[PDB]
Amino acid sequence: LSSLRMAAILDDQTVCGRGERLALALAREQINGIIEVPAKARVEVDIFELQRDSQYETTDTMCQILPKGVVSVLGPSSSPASASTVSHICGEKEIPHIKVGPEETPRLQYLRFASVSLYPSNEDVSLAVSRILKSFNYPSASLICAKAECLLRLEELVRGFLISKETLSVRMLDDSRDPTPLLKEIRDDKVSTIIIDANASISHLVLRKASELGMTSAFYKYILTTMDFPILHLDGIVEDSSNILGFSMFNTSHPFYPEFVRSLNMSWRENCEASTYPGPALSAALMFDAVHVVVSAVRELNRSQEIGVKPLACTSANIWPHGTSLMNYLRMVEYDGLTGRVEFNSKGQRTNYTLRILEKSRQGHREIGVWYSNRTLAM
Amino acid sequence: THVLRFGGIFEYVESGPMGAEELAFRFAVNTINRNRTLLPNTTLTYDTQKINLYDSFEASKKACDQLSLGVAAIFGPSHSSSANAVQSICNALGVPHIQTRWKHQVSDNKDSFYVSLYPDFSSLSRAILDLVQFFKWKTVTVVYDDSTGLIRLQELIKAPSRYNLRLKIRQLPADTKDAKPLLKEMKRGKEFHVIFDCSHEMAAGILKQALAMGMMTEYYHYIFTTLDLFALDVEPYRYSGVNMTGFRILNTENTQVSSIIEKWSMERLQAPPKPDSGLLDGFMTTDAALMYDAVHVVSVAVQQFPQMTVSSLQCNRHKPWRFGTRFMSLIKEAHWEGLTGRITFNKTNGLRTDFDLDVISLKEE
Amino acid sequence: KIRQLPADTKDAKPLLKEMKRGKEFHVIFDCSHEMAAGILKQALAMGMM
Repeated sequence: LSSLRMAAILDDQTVCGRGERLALALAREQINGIIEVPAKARVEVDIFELQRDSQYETTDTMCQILPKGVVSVLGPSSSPASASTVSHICGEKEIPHIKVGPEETPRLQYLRFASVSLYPSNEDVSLAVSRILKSFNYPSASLICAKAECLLRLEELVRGFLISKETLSVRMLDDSRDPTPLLKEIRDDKVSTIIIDANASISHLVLRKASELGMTSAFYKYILTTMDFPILHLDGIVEDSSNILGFSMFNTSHPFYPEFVRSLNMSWRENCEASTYPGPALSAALMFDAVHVVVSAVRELNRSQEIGVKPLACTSANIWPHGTSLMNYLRMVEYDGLTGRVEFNSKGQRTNYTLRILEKSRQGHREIGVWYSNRTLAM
Repeated sequence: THVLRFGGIFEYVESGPMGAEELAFRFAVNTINRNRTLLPNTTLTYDTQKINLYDSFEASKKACDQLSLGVAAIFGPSHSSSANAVQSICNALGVPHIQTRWKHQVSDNKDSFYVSLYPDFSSLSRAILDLVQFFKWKTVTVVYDDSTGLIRLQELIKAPSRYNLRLKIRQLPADTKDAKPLLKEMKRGKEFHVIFDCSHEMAAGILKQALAMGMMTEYYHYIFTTLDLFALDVEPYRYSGVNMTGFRILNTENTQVSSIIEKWSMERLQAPPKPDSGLLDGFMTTDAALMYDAVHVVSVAVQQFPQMTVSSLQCNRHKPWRFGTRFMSLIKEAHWEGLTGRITFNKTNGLRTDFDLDVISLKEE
Repeated sequence: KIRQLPADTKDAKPLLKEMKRGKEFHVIFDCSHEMAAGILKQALAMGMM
């Protein structure tokens, strides 16, 4: 109507976090700052901090959000439990949920689908690990899953291999969180490539313990999948012999990436400089990029139609009237931004996306090339 | 004198007016009331709603409605997303949730006021591991329905790293019951031993397709995790010599078991499956059986606990239930020798991983 | 090797069981085609097909 107001949901903290509050705000500042003619509908981003990853709390938040009459519900960033409840509520209400984290639910396709996921799909990363391993001539790998939800995230990778000691075997972290017996088995069976998968911190723990068990040398290739890989900084774990490789989607060349990383650099020390700031973690960008996604599609629909927001109550089944239309317009939107190209397939996932690989060096990154979404691995 | 009510949140079934699980719940409360040994001074009332399938917002609305009416437990549902939604409502509101089918548990999810009753697929898959070694299989192929993740087979996937097993995982076509390209790949690969992991309604179809594709010979040995294997009909293939070997939890040896099974079947409560599918009649499937046990294990804990009554509980404006910790502990410490063997719970996570299985196999009879 | 069909019935299950036990794999069946259909159903459910 007169303000395309949308609703954040940030599972992240406000102190020493991925800074998503700041990034969503920066994007808002950048858009309502870029003055165009005629003077348009503003963009306001309403922000809702969520405490736990409990579906019950989320239902409370979404019932606190639907009255605000919001075009979409960004996030929740890293709460894969809460994601299915938001997606379920908004697929009930016909209001798009622009997911920014992965989905570790099974995600039945027959489920009510009106969700666009700016985050690389789990099949798509699985194919990237498959095709990096096809570049390394299929060594007898061994996958180190953090939780068991690794296996649902890297599902197609697993199926496409004769699971044994000789092609690919799965080990998982125990409840002790001490990977040293696992690396001792891996070193036992002469296992050349290790495919570590976790959040970024358990990634550091497997690598530091590995660096001490003397398993970071010239022979070992570690295809880390934790797609937060730009913020991992390793000291005493990275040698020029060492061959750790992650993926990262940031299009650093986009003009805003330097300035945004400066803004997220400023509001890191002020909350706390207790550790040095390891760089912009991915969810800041996906949120910054997604606010551009939803503003662009809503702006197009605001042209060919006129969209009214209605005080929607989770009690009454009143449905946003234009929702499936906005859905259609969202699935064709394209924005080239900090997260790279943002184009969506019919299934509501992301395609034509560039995961720029990194092989780490003694200080940082060496772009050893790109795994494209379609033309797979032109590295 | 005492009234005490349970809630149920069951699925919409096109099989008829009452689903198998729902029929069992309705049949269970009545059977547990008409027994005089158990809940003597009290009685049960049961508020059973239905939902559509995959409807987590409606399921959470239902659970808010029932808990606003005043319940002491919320049984069902079955599908994983609706299951998890009700779990979280209940965990904050303090009222014990007693699922029945295996849901996928999120490993973060710190919630404790839930108890499951399906024998948990970690330990069940560990049983399948002990079976693969007994037959000295070296090569096995696991075929899983996509709806269930490979997570319930996580011990089978960790298993090749600790023995010599050349696993290979293939996916049943989920959109179809017709898995012939898969089966032809399985045969050209000479994948003789297969661990099917699918609901038995899929398993009847897969076995039937197999006979047509001539994979039902005395070579193949098909292990099935589906705990309804005995309720599958095997007379089309009994003489073939295919060595199917599955698990079975129902205590059909015991006479109280076999008469309760008889009552449930000869009361026409179930809906007759047609002979096209190759499935059978008159069987209480495992799903329903666990439910008959579930009403009891909760009602045993009720009978042990005299002074709790229900109370009306609004969602998001009311405290944890004032009796939730007490009632939940008693549900977790109940040893009840039900239809599906003993029922007792691994007290860490409220799951169930102690249970006495019967391996069944296909002899020529 | 010549084996007689059961003239008592169509339930050729014993005969088919000997045929399989003896590793006989090539069979020239001479029977009217109603009996051919019967023997083929009982060959399928005998895992000889």
